[PDB]
Amino acid sequence: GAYVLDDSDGLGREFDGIGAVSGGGATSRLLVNYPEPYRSEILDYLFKPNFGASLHILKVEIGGDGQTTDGTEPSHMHYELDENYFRGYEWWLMKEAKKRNPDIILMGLPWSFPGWLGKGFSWPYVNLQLTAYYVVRWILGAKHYHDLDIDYIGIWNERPFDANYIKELRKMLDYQGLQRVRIIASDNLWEPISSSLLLDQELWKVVDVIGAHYPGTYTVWNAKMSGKKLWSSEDFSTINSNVGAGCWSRILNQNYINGNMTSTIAWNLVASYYEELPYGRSGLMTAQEPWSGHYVVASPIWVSAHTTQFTQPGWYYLKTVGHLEKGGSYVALTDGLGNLTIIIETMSHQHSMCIRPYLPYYNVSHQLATFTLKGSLREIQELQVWYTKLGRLHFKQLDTLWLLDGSGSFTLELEEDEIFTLTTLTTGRKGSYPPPPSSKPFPTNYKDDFNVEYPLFSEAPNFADQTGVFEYYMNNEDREHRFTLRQVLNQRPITWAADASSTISVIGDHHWTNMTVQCDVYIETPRSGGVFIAGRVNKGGILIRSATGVFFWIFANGSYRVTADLGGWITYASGHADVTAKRWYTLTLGIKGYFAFGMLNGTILWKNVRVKYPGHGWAAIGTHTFEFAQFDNFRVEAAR
Ligand SMILES: *[C@@H]1O[C@H](CO)[C@@H](O[C@@H]2O[C@H](CO)[C@@H](O)[C@H](O)[C@H]2NC(C)=O)[C@H](O)[C@H]1NC(C)=O
Ligand SMILES: *[C@@H]1O[C@H](CO)[C@@H](O[C@@H]2O[C@H](CO)[C@@H](O)[C@H](O)[C@H]2NC(C)=O)[C@H](O)[C@H]1NC(C)=O
Ligand SMILES: *[C@@H]1O[C@H](CO)[C@@H](O[C@@H]2O[C@H](CO)[C@@H](O)[C@H](O)[C@H]2NC(C)=O)[C@H](O)[C@H]1NC(C)=O
Ligand SMILES: *[C@@H]1O[C@H](CO)[C@@H](O)[C@H](O)[C@H]1NC(C)=O
Ligand SMILES: *[C@@H]1C[C@@H](O)[C@@H](O)[C@@H](CO)O1
Ligand SMILES: [Ca+2]
Repeated sequence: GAYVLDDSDGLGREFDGIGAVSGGGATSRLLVNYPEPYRSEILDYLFKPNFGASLHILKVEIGGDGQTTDGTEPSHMHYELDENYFRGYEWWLMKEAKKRNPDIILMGLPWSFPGWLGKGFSWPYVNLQLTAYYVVRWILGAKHYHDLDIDYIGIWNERPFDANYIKELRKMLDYQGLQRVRIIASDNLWEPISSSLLLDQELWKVVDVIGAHYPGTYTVWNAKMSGKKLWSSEDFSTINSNVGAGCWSRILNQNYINGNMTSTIAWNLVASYYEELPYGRSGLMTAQEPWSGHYVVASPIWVSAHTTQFTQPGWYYLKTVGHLEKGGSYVALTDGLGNLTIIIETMSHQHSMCIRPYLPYYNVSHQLATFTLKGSLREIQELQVWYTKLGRLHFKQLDTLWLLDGSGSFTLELEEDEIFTLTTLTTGRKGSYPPPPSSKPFPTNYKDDFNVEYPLFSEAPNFADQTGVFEYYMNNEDREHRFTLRQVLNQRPITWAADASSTISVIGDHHWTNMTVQCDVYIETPRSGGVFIAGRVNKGGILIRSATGVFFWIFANGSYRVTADLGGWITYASGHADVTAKRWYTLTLGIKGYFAFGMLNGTILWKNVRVKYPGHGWAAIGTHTFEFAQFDNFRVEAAR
């Protein structure tokens, strides 16, 4: 009926901010080669204050060379004694975010680790100090090379923590002058981190935040008892239609109301990875076409604004938040300076399901809500009003509300699938840029000679690595192949996902069905070495081991194979070829209907080999194991 908002008996918890994740894995891959001005516009919609999503927090993967959901991300230490703080795109992204919002909060978290840290095992806790050394390197490099202060460091994404590791990490951070960096643990479930903190005083002192994933708006008693800040450090992960926007809206409010969580962080920041990779289009917005410039300011962007434009980390929740009589919820926050923000959500069940967890039915129906401002809020006479309706009307500023009759009270008619933000703040804005170009499929003729002497990013555009890591490579000692693309892992990472046994990078249009792929290849390992080119590759990311298609392999022992699968279990054709290590060969693979052919140096090696049809997927290149190999003069022409 009536809902009292009041600060006379004190405040609720401090609000820590809303954010999103770039990484786990390569979710920002296709954003880097957007042409201007579109790249900058996308970044504004994400990070520019009083504009779009206006995010408070950016969390990024600390790349570990392993597959981490939609690709691999490059590590700062591929090998022992290797350090490089200019690989990948997270450095660039953090700097772009910081340029727009100097007060943005930055977080790092590893999903995978380079294999050498395991000292013979696929386990990062074999040598605690070595693993902590590696992670602290990353934080120091952020500061020294990019002028970035990392605010929070995590442990091992959705994988076991080791209490001694966490203690060693704190000790090493302090030793390296990073006392200001805080620790969040364990980026998995509420247990066992929560009970561990109650039983171990030394662990309790070193953990600043309990970060739990997909908590379904609830926490657990042990986490409440800890007295630590509680964050949903990975949530959302739902297609960014109106359904996803509804999920985001509902959990933004109710994570605090139901679970005492004062930060929620969406996976992922922006969908800039091929949509047919796992969890396609599950970012706050969509930018999956750098070749066209087409992007989509999806509804979750405006859902974010309803909170982010009108709150900041350091504000406090009131004690007076809760559910509405007929469904939906309200939170309220102040800044201790006289401002007040009220965020109301009435998300229907059928239009707000997150993928994790699925909620049993709950009813939402038309209702009236009367709010009465008691305490210091009574004095307020005026409120700006922002309104969104999902299904569609986004972030529309309505007529100001006047509180004149001394009552300190007001009333609203609420329907379903609505958001209202009522705030004293006058700074709100629905940021706008002209529409970007229409969507267009990946170019049906595409080439890359990798001839770039000082590349802005460490890898050629559009190549999305799914196992292994591929990089621009310069070889001064060669003229024709001075600039190539090289696979650089020489051992399997400490994996997070189930990486393939062969390295692979995919590119192009998953819809492609008939296609001709060509590439110069160079095998660096004598006798045992092998490489391939491929087409119709149908799966990647967390499922890269499942990939089928047509794979044309050549080996340094003078053999070739054509397979139906990346794992090489199924043979379409096999035979001998004049192929050795350390020599450049040109491979061609043509696929049309039921039949494929392969060329070696422009000469037919096999033809009219029967393959599964229909079938469709990306073009790809790769190596037999985790081994050095180079590629040059890539080309594909295709039809869908
Ligand atoms: C966590 O939030 C819960 C609410 O979800 C708080 O628990 C109580 O909530 C009921 C209604 O659900 C209120 O009537 C009580 O006033 C709340 N208790 C107290 C002591 O305020 C709880 O406060 C929060 N836990 C904390 C802050 O540790
Ligand atoms: C609401 O919040 C705004 C934003 O901080 C407050 O305005 C600022 O007040 C500080 C002093 O506390 C000044 O140094 C800033 O220059 C002000 N900024 C702007 C944009 O005005 C404001 O005082 C708060 N209270 C009310 C009633 O608006
Ligand atoms: C890919 O190639 C196959 C084989 O050439 C095409 O399938 C043929 O299409 C023609 C004309 O549409 C038909 O007359 C044939 O009977 C089809 N053959 C088979 C085996 O189905 C297919 O249309 C091509 N697809 C694209 C997108 O180019
Ligand atoms: C939801 O609640 C309203 C009012 O109580 C009721 O009329 C309606 O039938 C309910 N819907 C369902 C599916 O129970
Ligand atoms: C959290 C980790 C991230 O990389 C994704 O795998 C996501 C999928 O829902 O879960
Ligand atoms: Ca070249």
